[PDB]
Amino acid sequence: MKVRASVKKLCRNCKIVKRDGVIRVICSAEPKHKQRQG
Amino acid sequence: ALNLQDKQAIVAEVSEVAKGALSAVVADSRGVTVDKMTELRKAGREAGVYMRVVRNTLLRRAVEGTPFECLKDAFVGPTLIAYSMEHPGAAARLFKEFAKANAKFEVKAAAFEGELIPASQIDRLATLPT
Amino acid sequence: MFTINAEVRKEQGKGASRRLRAANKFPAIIYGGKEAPLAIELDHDKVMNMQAKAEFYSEVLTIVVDGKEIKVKAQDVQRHPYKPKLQHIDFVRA
Amino acid sequence: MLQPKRTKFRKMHKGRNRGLAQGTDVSFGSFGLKAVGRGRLTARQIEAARRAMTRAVKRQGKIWIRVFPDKPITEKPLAVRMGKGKGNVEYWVALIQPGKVLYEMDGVPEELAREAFKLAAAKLPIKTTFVTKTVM
Amino acid sequence: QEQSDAIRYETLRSSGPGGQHVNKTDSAVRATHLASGISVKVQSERSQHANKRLARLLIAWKLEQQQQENSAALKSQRRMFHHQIERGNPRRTFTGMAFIEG
Amino acid sequence: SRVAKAPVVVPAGVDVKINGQVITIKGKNGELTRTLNDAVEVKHADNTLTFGPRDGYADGWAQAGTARALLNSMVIGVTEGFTKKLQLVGVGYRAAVKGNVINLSLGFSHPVDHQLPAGITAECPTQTEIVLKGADKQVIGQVAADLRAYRRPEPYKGKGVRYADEVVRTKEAKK
Amino acid sequence: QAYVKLQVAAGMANPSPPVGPALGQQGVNIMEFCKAFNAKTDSIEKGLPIPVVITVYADRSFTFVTKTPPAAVLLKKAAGIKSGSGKPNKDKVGKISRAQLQEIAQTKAADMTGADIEAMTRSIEGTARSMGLVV
RNA sequence: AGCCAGGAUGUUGGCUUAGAAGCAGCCAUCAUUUAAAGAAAGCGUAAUAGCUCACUGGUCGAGUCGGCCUGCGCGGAAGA
RNA sequence: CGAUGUCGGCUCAUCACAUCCUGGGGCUGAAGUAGGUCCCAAGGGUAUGGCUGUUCGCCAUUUAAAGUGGUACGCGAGCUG
Ligand SMILES: [Mg+2]
Ligand SMILES: [Mg+2]
Ligand SMILES: [Mg+2]
Ligand SMILES: [Mg+2]
Ligand SMILES: [Mg+2]
Ligand SMILES: [Mg+2]
Ligand SMILES: [Mg+2]
Ligand SMILES: [Mg+2]
Ligand SMILES: [Mg+2]
Ligand SMILES: [Mg+2]
Ligand SMILES: [Mg+2]
Ligand SMILES: [Mg+2]
Ligand SMILES: [Mg+2]
Ligand SMILES: [Mg+2]
Ligand SMILES: [Mg+2]
Ligand SMILES: [Mg+2]
Ligand SMILES: [Mg+2]
Ligand SMILES: [Mg+2]
Ligand SMILES: [Mg+2]
Ligand SMILES: [Mg+2]
Ligand SMILES: [Mg+2]
Ligand SMILES: [Mg+2]
Ligand SMILES: [Mg+2]
Ligand SMILES: [Mg+2]
Ligand SMILES: [Zn+2]
Repeated sequence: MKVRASVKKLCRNCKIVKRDGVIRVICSAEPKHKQRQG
Repeated sequence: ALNLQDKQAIVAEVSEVAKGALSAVVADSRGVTVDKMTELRKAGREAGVYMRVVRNTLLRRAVEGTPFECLKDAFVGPTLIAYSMEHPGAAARLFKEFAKANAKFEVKAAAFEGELIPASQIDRLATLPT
Repeated sequence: MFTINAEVRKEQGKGASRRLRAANKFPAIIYGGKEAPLAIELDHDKVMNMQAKAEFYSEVLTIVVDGKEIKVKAQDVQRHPYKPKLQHIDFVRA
Repeated sequence: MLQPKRTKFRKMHKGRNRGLAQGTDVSFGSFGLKAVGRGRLTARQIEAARRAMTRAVKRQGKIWIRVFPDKPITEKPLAVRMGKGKGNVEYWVALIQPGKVLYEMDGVPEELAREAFKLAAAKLPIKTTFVTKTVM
Repeated sequence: QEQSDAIRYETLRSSGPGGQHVNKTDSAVRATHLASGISVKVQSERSQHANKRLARLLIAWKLEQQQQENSAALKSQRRMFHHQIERGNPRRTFTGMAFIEG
Repeated sequence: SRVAKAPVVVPAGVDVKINGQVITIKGKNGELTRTLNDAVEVKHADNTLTFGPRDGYADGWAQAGTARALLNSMVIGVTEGFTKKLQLVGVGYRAAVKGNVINLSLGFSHPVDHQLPAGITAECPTQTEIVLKGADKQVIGQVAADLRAYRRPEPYKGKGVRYADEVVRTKEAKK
Repeated sequence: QAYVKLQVAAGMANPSPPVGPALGQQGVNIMEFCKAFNAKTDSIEKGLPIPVVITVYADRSFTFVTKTPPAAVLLKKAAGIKSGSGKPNKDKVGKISRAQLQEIAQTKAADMTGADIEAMTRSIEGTARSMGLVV
């Protein structure tokens, strides 16, 4: 998990999802792209 | 494709159906690239590149085009039945070539109507000029 | 052809022009020729869409004000300093 | 790091930075980076943005810097009382009003200019926006 | 190799205080060059900031010496080469006034 | 919305019983009862169920789509049900069933003994594979997730309890 | 089924180095392919690469049908050179001619899927142009 | 948007490399069968081999897409 | 400024969390072992000595760890000096 203030799509497969009031990036292709805004 | 290119394509098919009387039908549910390339090579070695495999048989594309002439093709729109026109020669021999195409490893999806150019039935007409 | 619907400005000045620009309009003026200048108010969105075109500043424009067509050309435009907005337009009678 | 070659005076009053800017239209290039916000750009910041955008455009096309840092900014050294004269000039700033075109660029496509100006704007303290040449 | 400028500062109280405000204030600056092994402690000024600046200069100066003893040991090695040359078994032999062979 | 548009057909021998927000579907496989959010209007039209928003509910359409999907899954479950197929990977890994308890040997120092809920039944065609069947899609998915959580497939050899459909991305230890 | 074209100039029997394990990935041997290759190269001149289809069927009896020699080496023989071009557009290596190009395209017509050989002659024209050979 | 297919011919482009075959790098970055296919976007190899992608056609059958200006919110946000 | 006694030590603490250990977890250029980094988490725990008035630091040897800070840089109507 990357915990950042600026969470971005890092490739095609990253998806922005708002879970429990938190913006998150979930990537099927690349676990390194998993992001969590915080 | 924007409407203009669609209009040129529809004019092209209307011109081709006007120019050539005979044609054949084909539906590629399990139509392999091998058999498709063979049907192309067939047309090429017989004559020029005018012969195509064009898959333009929509309910509003070929069905819109046919009211010019061969209005009987309007009913054919349903269930994805394609066309292959044939300009020169009286009753060319490429009707039966699709019969062999279906015979050799195809799921039999085309169903070979033959569109009754001589106003015949759907069953194969093996009689042709020789 | 661009046709721009306009009204004659009832009141003029700094506060009145602020009020127009707040109410999604903007001032403009037609001058040129022996006719006295005409101060008009324009709908901002319509004219912004029009002037997005490059020929807005080249062709001849028709402003319809009080049911009267006037042939003009966009002489100068005042743009908002940092917004995609128009503050004022000069039309010269064509 | 831009800086006046000479200045008629060495130090300058703090002044104020009210009002809207003057260089508001894209004048030299095809695309411009305009200041929406208000503030002062240091010579270092201007240099950093120029480097970022130059590297983004791959040293292709042309870039104008429409702001020049001409106001010297003084600082007192650490651990010094409040009197004892004005502090030493440490850097130079350009006062920026909303609407000021900061950089201009052309010879590149509009998307490449947008990307270059985005990277450049990341290096600036004031909020900016992308603008294009307008006929009139 | 020119070891990078990666100085690390730690500001503490000063040794040999002399006074209440001194006993309590933290004004000495101990500087450390990372991946070098050079640690200095400057407290020869009233305030933290002057000590920190002197500490920067002193880290620079201690790396300058480290350079100097390094180059000086190379000097010594190079002269010592002049005394370890066996005037015998030749790697290569040249003859005549024109070095005619190899 | 667009999911809520499509009505859910109820095949032969599928007793639907709507009651306010509570729907009980009954089939040859089993019976499933589920209460829906108040925002959902559900009606049975002679062979089908249709869903829509109730007036005065902001997220009516999204709730309706959720309800449509849930009831369609309930239909599928009561008629033919759902099956999940796990299959263990790794030497020494195996599974067995004793009535309603899956005994797992996953390289642990203790026996792993997963109890099942009421509706789920498991079987092992082989030692490696666990095929579990049930009526409720959520429950079967949850049980499969629990078993896979016992030993999540590792990235270096794919070793662990995995879904058969799942593709385990494999990482290489770079030296 | 595993119809893959990986061979070298026919002059090398048992071309183990250039190809190696690829030709022997499955239970196929190294000897059957070479004997079939030489059996065919009896009927043609030696030294040219020859592509062949390879159906590795279960009964250990593979069906192979060959193609024409590569147009790459054929245009190399046409140019009478070995190295085609590097950094092509700046400096021109050699010059090549439409009619002999048509002579090239006419003979390989049977294998290539082209009826009007003019199209394939344009194709070989573009090939030579990229090859560094302006016609 | 999902779902079915193709995604090819020259060509395995030539070098320098240890070998380079779309994917090590340099450059050319073209032409053909053309519904369509990049001398190759990614994944894959020792090099291949091999899997998606671009695009394209098929089914379905009403909206869909991302830019702009804006109101109000969200994260950024740790202290005795 | 008609007095709010300073450093360090001792004794006794208490809180914060920006967590040193122990606990949970994500990513890893994470095979394992051992790491790196980030997230959660303050329940408990969290060296003895040599030198120096020292805090610190260096060193010796430990420890799961030898946390970082606030508390009048906590604590002299509690001690030392
Ligand atoms: Mg939660
Ligand atoms: Mg954080
Ligand atoms: Mg006023
Ligand atoms: Mg003033
Ligand atoms: Mg000014
Ligand atoms: Mg004194
Ligand atoms: Mg003090
Ligand atoms: Mg689609
Ligand atoms: Mg906020
Ligand atoms: Mg006092
Ligand atoms: Mg008193
Ligand atoms: Mg925390
Ligand atoms: Mg970790
Ligand atoms: Mg504690
Ligand atoms: Mg506590
Ligand atoms: Mg607590
Ligand atoms: Mg408790
Ligand atoms: Mg303090
Ligand atoms: Mg104290
Ligand atoms: Mg304390
Ligand atoms: Mg006290
Ligand atoms: Mg004391
Ligand atoms: Mg007291
Ligand atoms: Mg004393
Ligand atoms: Zn991603």
